[PDB]
Amino acid sequence: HKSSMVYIPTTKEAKRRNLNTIEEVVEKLYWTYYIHLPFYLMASFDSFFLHVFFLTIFS
Amino acid sequence: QQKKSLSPQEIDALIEDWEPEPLVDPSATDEQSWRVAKTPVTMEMPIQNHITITRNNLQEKYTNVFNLASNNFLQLSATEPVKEVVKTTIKNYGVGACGPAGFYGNQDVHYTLEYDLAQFFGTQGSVLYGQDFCAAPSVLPAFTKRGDVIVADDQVSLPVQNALQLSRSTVYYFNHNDMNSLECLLNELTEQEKLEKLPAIPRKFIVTEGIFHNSGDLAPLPELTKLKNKYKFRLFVDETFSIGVLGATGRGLSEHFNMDRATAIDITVGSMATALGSTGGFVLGDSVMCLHQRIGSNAYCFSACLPAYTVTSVSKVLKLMDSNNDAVQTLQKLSKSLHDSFASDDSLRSYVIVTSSPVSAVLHLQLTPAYRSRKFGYTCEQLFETMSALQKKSQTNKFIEPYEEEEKFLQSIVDHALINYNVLITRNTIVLKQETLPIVPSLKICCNAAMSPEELKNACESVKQSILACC
Amino acid sequence: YTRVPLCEPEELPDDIQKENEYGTLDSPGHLYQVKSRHGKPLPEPVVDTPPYYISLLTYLNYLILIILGHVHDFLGMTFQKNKHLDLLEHDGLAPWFSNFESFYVRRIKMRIDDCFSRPTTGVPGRFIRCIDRISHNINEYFTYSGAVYPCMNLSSYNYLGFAQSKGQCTDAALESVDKYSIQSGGPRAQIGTTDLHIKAEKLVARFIGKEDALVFSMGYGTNANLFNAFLDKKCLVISDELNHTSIRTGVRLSGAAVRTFKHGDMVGLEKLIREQIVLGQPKTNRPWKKILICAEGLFSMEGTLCNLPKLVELKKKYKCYLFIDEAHSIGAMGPTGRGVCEIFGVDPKDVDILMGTFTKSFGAAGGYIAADQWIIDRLRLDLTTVSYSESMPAPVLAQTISSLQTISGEICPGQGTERLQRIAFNSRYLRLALQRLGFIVYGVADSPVIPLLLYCPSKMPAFSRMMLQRRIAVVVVAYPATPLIESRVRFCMSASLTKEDIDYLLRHVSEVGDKLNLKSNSGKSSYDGKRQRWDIEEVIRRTPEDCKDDKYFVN
Amino acid sequence: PVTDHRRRRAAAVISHVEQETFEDENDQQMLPNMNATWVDQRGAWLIHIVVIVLLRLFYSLFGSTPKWTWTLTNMTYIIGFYIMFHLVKGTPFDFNGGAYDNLTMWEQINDETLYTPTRKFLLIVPIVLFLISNQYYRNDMTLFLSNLAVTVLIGVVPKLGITHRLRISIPGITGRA
Ligand SMILES: C[C@@H]1CC[C@@]2(OC1)O[C@H]1C[C@H]3[C@@H]4CC=C5C[C@@H](OCCC(CO[C@H]6O[C@H](CO)[C@@H](O[C@H]7O[C@H](CO)[C@@H](O)[C@H](O)[C@H]7O)[C@H](O)[C@H]6O)CO[C@H]6O[C@H](CO)[C@@H](O[C@H]7O[C@H](CO)[C@@H](O)[C@H](O)[C@H]7O)[C@H](O)[C@H]6O)CC[C@]5(C)[C@H]4CC[C@]3(C)[C@H]1[C@@H]2C
Ligand SMILES: CCCCCCCCCCCCCCCCCCCCCCCCCCC(=O)N[C@@H](CO)[C@H](O)[C@H](O)CCCCCCCCCCCCCC
Ligand SMILES: *Cc1c(COP(=O)(O)O)cnc(C)c1O
Repeated sequence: HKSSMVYIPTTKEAKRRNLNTIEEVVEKLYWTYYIHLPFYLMASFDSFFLHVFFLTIFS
Repeated sequence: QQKKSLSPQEIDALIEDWEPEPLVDPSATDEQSWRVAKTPVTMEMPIQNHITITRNNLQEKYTNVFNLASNNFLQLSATEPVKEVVKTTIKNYGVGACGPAGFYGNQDVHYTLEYDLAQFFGTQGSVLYGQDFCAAPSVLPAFTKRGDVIVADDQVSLPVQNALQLSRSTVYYFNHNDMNSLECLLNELTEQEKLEKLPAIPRKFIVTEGIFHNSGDLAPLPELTKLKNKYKFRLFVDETFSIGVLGATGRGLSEHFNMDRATAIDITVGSMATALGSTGGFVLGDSVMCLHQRIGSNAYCFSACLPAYTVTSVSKVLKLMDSNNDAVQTLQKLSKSLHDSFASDDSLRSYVIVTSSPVSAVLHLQLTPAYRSRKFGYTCEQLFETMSALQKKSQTNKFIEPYEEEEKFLQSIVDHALINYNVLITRNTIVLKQETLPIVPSLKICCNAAMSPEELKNACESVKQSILACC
Repeated sequence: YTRVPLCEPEELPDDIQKENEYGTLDSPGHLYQVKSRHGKPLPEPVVDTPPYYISLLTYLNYLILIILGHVHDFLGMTFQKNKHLDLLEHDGLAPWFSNFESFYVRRIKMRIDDCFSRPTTGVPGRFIRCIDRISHNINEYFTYSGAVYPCMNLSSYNYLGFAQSKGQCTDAALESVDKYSIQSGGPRAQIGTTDLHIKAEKLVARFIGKEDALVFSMGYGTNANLFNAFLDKKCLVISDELNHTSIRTGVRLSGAAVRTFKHGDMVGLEKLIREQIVLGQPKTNRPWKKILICAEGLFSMEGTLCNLPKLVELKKKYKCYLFIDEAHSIGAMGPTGRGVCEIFGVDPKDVDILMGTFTKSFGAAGGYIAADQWIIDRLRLDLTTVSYSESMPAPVLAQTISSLQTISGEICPGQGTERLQRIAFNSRYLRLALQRLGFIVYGVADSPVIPLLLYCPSKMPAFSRMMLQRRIAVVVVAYPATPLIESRVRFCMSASLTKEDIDYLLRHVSEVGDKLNLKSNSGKSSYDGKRQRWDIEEVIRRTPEDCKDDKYFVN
Repeated sequence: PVTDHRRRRAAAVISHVEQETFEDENDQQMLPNMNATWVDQRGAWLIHIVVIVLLRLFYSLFGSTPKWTWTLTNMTYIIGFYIMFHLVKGTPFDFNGGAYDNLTMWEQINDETLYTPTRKFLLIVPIVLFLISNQYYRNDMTLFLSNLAVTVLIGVVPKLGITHRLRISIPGITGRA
């Protein structure tokens, strides 16, 4: 039984098998939970999230 | 002068006292059941010129019956080249589409036919529909809401009537093919609209038909185009019976008058089953119109895609019609001869009349009002007013005796010719309850491009003698 | 490049094509038989909810989208007008459509429009071929290239695998074409009717279990042009809030009064029936001429069944009428395939009118209505489609007759039962595995539609694109079709798929969901009242044996 | 006319929306509105508190006096709620034929029911916000008067038993029936 179908190898399983995960996870959490994909040209809204710099300074 | 003004125990008494009505009234079923017993049924052979039929539950059978009750005109779908395309598609695509329009439903043959229609009919785009009966009431409501104005003819068909009821807008009627009535009506509407000083201009439309389904007349397009531009209106034309039979090649009503469709007409509704030979329908227009129909039309959004073999066959027919135009010429010669054979007879002047144009491929016959009043003793104006009152009052039973007598008489004319001379001619099939505008019974004789002039001539003489003998 | 290419068919040996359209079973242990509920009523369904911050984030995202959309519209249409010439008056003529009535399509859906209207080619079997396209501007126009790649099918209405180009049905259709042409003369009243129409009607009436039935060309027209035949402005219609648009259009054309009751709430229905019987018509308080109840068999967006015995006893007690739609239930539900009536054991005589469609299971196009003798005899004279529309073509009739005969068992023995067992096992296994992984899955235990909830709006395009990159086809729906909080992905199972394909899909879906953090289960899905975060290997090893047992499903 | 479906624009100082006819009311309002159903749902009541807290924190990040911060947050919340609910008239998607073209979202809540718990909550929030906020600028009478005027004239008068289906032709000829 043979069919004309191509199987895509899975990442982390026979793709990478043959220090950076934390940054990727943090980036995904920041991006997907906020409204960015249905926006066009509005990547400048990330500049509005400069509150991290404002709260960085203490006393 | 203020004037001085229930228990749960008696609530169940009201419930028990309720007496509902039957779902369907069976009182008049027996008297009106002769229509089913007289419907011809073809036996194991395609509907063509010569057929073998059985009627009334296989009780009677006829062999080699000349057919004059088929809506197919060009007869190009029974040829060998089309059958080759149909069989190949089934082996490679199947029979079903299995999906809506927006969910993996287009199989890159639906796109091709859309391009072909625009190039053949000289427009910018087209949209396909599953059924022709559900095309007009699905496009008109999408472009009209409350507060709009629609001007319509007084002889439109039932599917057009359904669209105007669901459109939810003001509807006006003008006389059948009367530009004096149309021009007068438009002038008053414009003036009062200017007087009220509305913040925005509402949408306005004109509704008519190319060749009428119940009469067989035409529309004067050159007059309508001048008025719509003068008074800032829009034109809506239905061309179910006028595409493929009018014009040098068969483009439609615009080619007959030597005009351009891109400017004369705005919305065109057509059917692929009358002449092309495949199921479905289409709507023609510009680009902005089409994009709104992809999401604003209920029939398009909420239905499965049309099968594949129907689309492929029509494209082959359109290609064949472009190269050669011999099928249309044969059809027009027979149609003109048929009309003159029934209009130049002095023995049928006092009995029946003809209400069809020479360019029409279907001949309509109606009884003269003098003869109808002599025997049945009723008038069309009286018939219209009786049914209007019943519909408004919402009566369960809607039965009229003089109307039934005329239907039986016309059936006798049909039956007499078939038994004695083996010629099948049909009778107009309508439902009087659903109608809103006046209508009367009639007869129909059809024609196509596969006939011979000698055979048609003998059939015409037989029907003429059949009418005289019955009367 | 801009126009859609016409793909030349490929040349392949027969066996490869058969495997592409229909799979071959590996072991006889992947089949399940469906039992019948004699006296067990349907319990009230239970739903699960995510934590609060998901809802709060969704609300904030929608608020931002609305604010920026309205601001952009106002600023763009005030500071410039040359580009927006389709939304302003020109030479004294109003525009085609309005600005406010089409805000969502232009301002939210247009940025993710690449996930809708995907062109395909070939038979829609186990593997569906798709044409590639390149997005330009922001989903404005596309450029196509001559390349076609296969994808796993989870987005097509093919339950029993009847969409094949090699079999008895295709040969029957070709023979029908040889005998009867594709031409149809006209309306069924004039010339359209033939003997095959009578054969199909009688066979359908015998199969369903009623006395007689009719056939139509379009499913939409069956509902749109039916209610005006026996309803008027002095009748009441009680319908669920979740019904198809065809029923609503038909009732609107009829003109009867409409009152709706909440989904899955019989007490409210009884209260409404009592109040409407007592009060009567408005402004006059005369009694209603008749009362009709409308309902649907299986609801596709949720995969839940209607409670039939309750409706039957209510209509018998209060002297009402019942109307049942079986678009998604015929030929795929029950021990044999009769519908929900066979599932519940209710005799078909109780239901006044039955309806169905041949597109979802039998691989054709059409519809039917089944009722008693006198009702059909009157409706034949009183209907509009019969004497004003076209007639059904012959190949579709041949396909439908062959499919119904095959499922009944007259021809091709030992095929229909095997297909039904395959689809039942596949649905149960997929639902149980998805619930064990940690997701949220709606519906009854055996339902071909599996809705998976994806709450945040930004997670639909990402999931769809990642699944497409891994050669799996999915369908996503969102507001306003679904509630604002709940947006879902719908899975349509087939009898042509195999356990290996399910394992492949499960692995890829699990890893993608772990990447996107879509696992939110509150423990009410598990029958033991505990959270379930398992491994993929353990689920694959244990679920197929435990899939058959019915004690692992809450509903 | 055979249908007589027109929209009237009668001009008067005080006018009301006429009651809907049988066809428009008993038949064209049957399906869920999908514009006011989301109010009585999950998480539809804490979001106002979250918005208030976020606005207050955003203003405090600037580093201004408490009086200006609280006055600005009150005005912004009330103006935003007014713009969202009371100003616009209609619905962003076609319903049946344009049945809800004369009413705002506030009138459409709970099928034109006058007193429901959500309406009580929506009326209660501005008052409690005003009582909490006034404690910082009691000394300045002008700011107190301005806050009281904003609250009473925008966040109190529209949400009343009176002024239901009430239109004034001063800023434009309104449409009724
Ligand atoms: C310096 C400071 C900074 C801070 C700040 O202040 C300044 O910054 C400022 C920034 C400001 C915003 C800027 C802009 C908007 C959008 C606006 O609008 C919403 C959308 C529409 C809302 O719904 C209406 O519209 C329905 C439409 O159906 C109407 O429906 C009926 O009437 C139908 C009539 O047919 C009949 O069918 C039926 O009877 C029935 O359906 C009904 O009246 C009503 O519901 C209204 O607007 C649209 O509709 C207009 C008309 O079509 C468009 O066209 C018009 O604008 C074109 C522009 O080029 C010009 O050509 C022409 O004037 C003309 O064509 C316009 O573009 C377009 O926006 C609502 C206000 C808001 C948010 C402002 C708030 C205040 C600020 C936040 C200020 C903030 C505080
Ligand atoms: C950094 C600057 C400051 C940032 C702050 C910005 C302003 C926030 C202030 C708070 C505003 C009040 C908060 C109450 C709302 C709570 C959360 C609700 C979540 C969203 C709900 C979505 C509901 C969808 C229903 C769809 C519907 O039916 N829609 C319409 C027709 O019916 C409504 O007409 C429509 O929705 C409102 C249209 C209003 C258009 C806004 C125009 C304003 C342009 C921007 C100008 C600034 C405005 C703010 C001062
Ligand atoms: C799926 C479905 C339809 C679709 O019918 P078409 O044949 O695609 O027009 C119609 N009605 C109901 C109730 C459905 O579930």
